[PDB]
Amino acid sequence: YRVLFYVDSEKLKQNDFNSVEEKKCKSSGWHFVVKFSSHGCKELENALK
Amino acid sequence: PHYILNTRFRKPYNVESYTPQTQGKYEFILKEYESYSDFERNVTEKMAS
Repeated sequence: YRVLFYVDSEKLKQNDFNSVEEKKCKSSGWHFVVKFSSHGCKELENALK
Repeated sequence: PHYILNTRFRKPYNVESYTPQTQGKYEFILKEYESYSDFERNVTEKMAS
């Protein structure tokens, strides 16, 4: 009475997360009747999982 | 006289030998497979002037 049982259990888990966010805003105004105004912002956001 | 499992048997003239044999051999094969795949992306962009 012989018995031979082989079990090969394998589990693999891998997870990667990366997020990049960059925001830059620049505004300049000069007046000397003369009036000048400039306003502009930029926003960038990215996320991957 | 020929007895097999307490039963009276008679060997015919054509059969040479008929002997009981256990000879128990069973097989069982089980295989599993699983795969996971996930993808996520969300990009945000904003501009103002």
